[PDB]
Amino acid sequence: STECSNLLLQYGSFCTQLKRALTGIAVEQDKNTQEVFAQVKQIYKTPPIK
Amino acid sequence: AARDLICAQKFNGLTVLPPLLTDEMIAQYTSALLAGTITSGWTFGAGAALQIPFAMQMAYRFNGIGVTQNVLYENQKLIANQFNSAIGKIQDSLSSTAS
Amino acid sequence: CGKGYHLMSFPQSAPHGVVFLHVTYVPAQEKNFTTAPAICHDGKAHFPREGVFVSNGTHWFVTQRNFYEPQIITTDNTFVSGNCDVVIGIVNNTVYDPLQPELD
Amino acid sequence: MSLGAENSVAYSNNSIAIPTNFTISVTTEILPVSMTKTSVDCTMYICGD
Ligand SMILES: *[C@@H]1O[C@H](CO)[C@@H](O[C@@H]2O[C@H](CO)[C@@H](O)[C@H](O)[C@H]2NC(C)=O)[C@H](O)[C@H]1NC(C)=O
Ligand SMILES: *[C@@H]1O[C@H](CO)[C@@H](O[C@@H]2O[C@H](CO)[C@@H](O)[C@H](O)[C@H]2NC(C)=O)[C@H](O)[C@H]1NC(C)=O
Ligand SMILES: *[C@@H]1O[C@H](CO)[C@@H](O)[C@H](O)[C@H]1NC(C)=O
Ligand SMILES: *[C@@H]1O[C@H](CO)[C@@H](O)[C@H](O)[C@H]1NC(C)=O
Ligand SMILES: *[C@@H]1O[C@H](CO)[C@@H](O)[C@H](O)[C@H]1NC(C)=O
Repeated sequence: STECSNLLLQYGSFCTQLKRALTGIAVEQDKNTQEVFAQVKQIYKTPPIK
Repeated sequence: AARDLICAQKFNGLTVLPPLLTDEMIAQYTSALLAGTITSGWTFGAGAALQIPFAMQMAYRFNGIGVTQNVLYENQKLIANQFNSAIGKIQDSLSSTAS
Repeated sequence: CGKGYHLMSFPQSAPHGVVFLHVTYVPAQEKNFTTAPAICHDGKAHFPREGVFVSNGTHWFVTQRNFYEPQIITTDNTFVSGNCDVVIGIVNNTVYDPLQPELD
Repeated sequence: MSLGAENSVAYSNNSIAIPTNFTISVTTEILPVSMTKTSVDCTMYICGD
């Protein structure tokens, strides 16, 4: 709705900071997974003898 | 005719982004950590992977907890059987209880 | 505190924070050796007191784990527990006794 | 993306690897401690005299 957007443009930068907070959370989740699991420098593998 | 809640979430402007690391890469990281721990001990966590037999690695662990390594070397089959029984019990408890 | 075996750390101030300089120890140059869990000598199982048994192909030595410094296997760096019928992978070698040249 | 190089540890039940040299390494770790302390006057912000 164009009228709703035109009245929403008068409320300032609430949308931009909400988007910034959600983007920070989304980047932080990948940072958490990388800092938990990617702790080894080389992909080791087991010899075929067991 | 069966509408979905995810369809209403998308049509109202709510989206879920996929993660950067797929589950296959997480499984590869887990397998690399397991292979390093089994084939080298704690040596891969401080530098290059120094290989060692697993019985001597368990003797290192036994000396770490305060027990002489001849306790391990004279009870190796019993410790191996106890570990296999505990891993099978972990399997059965995951297969039975869902909480 | 760092990657490797930790030795020291030093603090430095920073704008709105702190910086730690971690001094650690890293093993460098690897070499393959033939190892055994224990040594059967005169029907007695000898275990290393602190270290491992290594072999360069012909002779057997006892070494600390984090650095290669081989020593002659004596009775002052090994201990005796049981016979050599229980341990899997035990090898046959001699164990030097320092009292034998003192008596002779 | 690549997770890293592929390595295979030469595992055996009578083979060991023992280092013969060493390296003394100094690394850096940066940690935040405090942030900026701010103060807000409501009457000056919302109204302004
Ligand atoms: C394994 O180590 C032993 C002990 O150092 C070596 O035996 C010595 O070999 C040198 C040759 O460079 C001789 O001069 C010495 O007389 C030997 N010592 C004794 C007590 O016999 C042995 O050669 C090494 N083997 C390998 C394959 O490196
Ligand atoms: C252990 O490593 C050090 C350096 O990491 C080696 O020292 C070097 O040796 C070469 C050959 O003599 C010299 O050209 C360099 O100038 C030395 N560097 C330093 C910083 O002293 C040392 O030789 C190695 N030791 C062993 C037994 O391998
Ligand atoms: C030890 O033996 C393995 C067997 O293939 C070899 O790949 C390796 O280069 C040798 N040396 C060291 C220092 O690991
Ligand atoms: C060690 O010596 C005993 C006899 O003293 C012998 O029966 C045994 O087979 C030897 N061990 C090996 C690995 O050859
Ligand atoms: C050592 O490893 C080999 C090959 O993996 C295996 O056949 C053997 O049973 C193991 N144990 C001994 C004591 O040689």
